[PDB]
Amino acid sequence: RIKKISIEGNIAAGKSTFVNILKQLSEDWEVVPEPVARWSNTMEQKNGGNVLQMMYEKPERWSFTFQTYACLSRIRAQLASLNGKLKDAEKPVLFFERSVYSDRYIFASNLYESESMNETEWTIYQDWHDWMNNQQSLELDGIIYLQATPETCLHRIYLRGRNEEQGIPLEYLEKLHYKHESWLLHRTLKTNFDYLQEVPILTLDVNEDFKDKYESLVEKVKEFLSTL
Amino acid sequence: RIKKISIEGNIAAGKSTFVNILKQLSEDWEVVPEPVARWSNTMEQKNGGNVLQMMYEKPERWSFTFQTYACLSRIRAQLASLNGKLKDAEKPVLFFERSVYSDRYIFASNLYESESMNETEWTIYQDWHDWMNNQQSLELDGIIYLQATPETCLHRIYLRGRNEEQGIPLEYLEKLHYKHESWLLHRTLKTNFDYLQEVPILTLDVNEDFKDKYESLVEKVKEFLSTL
Ligand SMILES: CCCN(c1nc(-c2nc(N)cc(N)n2)cs1)c1cc(-c2ccc(S(=O)(=O)N3CCN(C)CC3)c(OC)c2)ccc1C
Ligand SMILES: CCCN(c1nc(-c2nc(N)cc(N)n2)cs1)c1cc(-c2ccc(S(=O)(=O)N3CCN(C)CC3)c(OC)c2)ccc1C
Ligand SMILES: O=c1ccn([C@@H]2O[C@H](COP(=O)(O)OP(=O)(O)O)[C@@H](O)[C@H]2O)c(=O)[nH]1
Ligand SMILES: O=c1ccn([C@@H]2O[C@H](COP(=O)(O)OP(=O)(O)O)[C@@H](O)[C@H]2O)c(=O)[nH]1
Ligand code: NA
Ligand code: NA
Repeated sequence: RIKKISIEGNIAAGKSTFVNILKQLSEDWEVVPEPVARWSNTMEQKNGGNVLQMMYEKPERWSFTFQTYACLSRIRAQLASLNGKLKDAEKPVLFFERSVYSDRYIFASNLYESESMNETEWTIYQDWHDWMNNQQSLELDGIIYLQATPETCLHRIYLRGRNEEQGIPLEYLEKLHYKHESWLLHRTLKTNFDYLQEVPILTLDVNEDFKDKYESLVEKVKEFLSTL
Repeated sequence: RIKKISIEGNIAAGKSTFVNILKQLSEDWEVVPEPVARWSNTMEQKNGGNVLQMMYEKPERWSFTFQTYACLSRIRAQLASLNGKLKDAEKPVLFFERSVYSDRYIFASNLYESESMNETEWTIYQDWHDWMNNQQSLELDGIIYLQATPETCLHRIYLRGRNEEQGIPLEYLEKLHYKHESWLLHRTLKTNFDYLQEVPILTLDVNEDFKDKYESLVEKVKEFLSTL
């Protein structure tokens, strides 16, 4: 039975970096990169790049369209890996770059909060999400929270160098940080997914650069996985 | 095994009228009214009435949002009936008021054609539709096409008396009529659903009022059903 682990964290915390480290360390370990992340570098990539660029121009027009396609794209990619990969593995683990929960409780929620979605768009989105999900095989065995300060993440957006992201303000990162702390550290965040309240969470501090020095982080991952 | 039959036809052809006749004639016969039709008279009804009113104001803003929610609402309602009803029936038949195919090939397609959706919205919508569907138990055993002239349908919009519909122009009805003829009479319409090319279709002329005189129509339904 494939273990499903979500890697969660703020923008430019180092999730893609970490996930690309993990995938190389075991034949039993596979990754589902986040669709939105792939659109930031096929018909979905063409759709995704258009909707991302339009979002940057007019978030209040495109937020509902972007969020629905981002989440659909994620479910399709996660289900494809779950059904396609790790069939011969001894201790199969599939690492998701973020989850359907971060789609809704971090990003979509923040866009609603910024009035980039109106109430009808936000209620349709949650109804769609509740339905699109409660049809199942994507429920998580655990979450790994890559915890970085907003300033770390701001600095890492500058390091990564995507033109469209250089205007992202610290205040946005602080807002998303607060949301991640409520959800994954304090577990104050109420979701519509009862099992998430009890899902094990491994929090890793990634303020220190780990690209050349990640063995301690991986050791904590291997320990966490053995507990599941 | 429940037989799934779609009732298809132009606006105000008499589908709701016909379906409400059928449901009363047999304990083995159930109906799934069309969500949009219910929104034209719960959280989905609240969402639906808002998005319908916004569509009437600004179709080029709301077409993608409306079409996705209308189709999701339809799938949810059709799956609920399929899983809930006709469990003790001898010859169970579930009559759908329209289908996921009319959502996409009649309405959404026409909104794309009117530039009420841009290419990205239309390509996201078709991707979503292709995916949302190709996950199955809703495939049709047959279609009943209630064929009325545009003028019949225009006259019936006036009879029904919904304020927001009284401005619907004949040209709109002619466009949707042409689409229904291509799909269900000529079968010139190419879809992404191979089985539809071979699905049996019963075409009923409903230009003559049938509310008090429908026995001949029902006889044709019972004959058609016996062939499936
Ligand atoms: C790198 C971030 C990309 N980005 C986004 N991504 C996601 C996302 N969603 C997923 N489901 C997954 C996933 N991976 N990502 C959602 S939105 C994005 C963000 C903004 C944006 C930034 C900041 C502010 S604000 O709060 O600072 N703002 C206050 C108001 N005033 C007037 C303007 C300033 C914002 O406000 C509306 C929008 C604009 C576009 C884009 C693509
Ligand atoms: C009773 C019809 C309600 N109606 C609609 N319903 C559906 C629908 N979708 C389902 N998946 C299921 C389902 N049951 N129904 C889709 S849209 C609807 C239609 C219009 C509308 C009417 C006509 C024209 S036009 O082509 O005449 N037009 C040319 C351009 N110029 C400038 C203006 C005139 C139109 O154009 C953009 C839009 C506006 C709102 C609404 C809710
Ligand atoms: O320990 C790290 C982690 C990340 N980065 C850089 O920080 C940026 C953001 O990382 P990533 O793209 O993995 O962030 P994500 O958005 O996927 O969390 C990239 O330029 C990385 O190369 C780094 O230099 N050291
Ligand atoms: O044989 C008929 C069929 C329909 N109608 C009227 O035509 C309108 C449209 O019918 P319905 O709402 O069933 O149309 P749909 O939009 O469901 O095809 C309603 O006012 C019906 O009462 C009628 O008078 N006689
Ligand atoms: Na691997
Ligand atoms: Na009945």
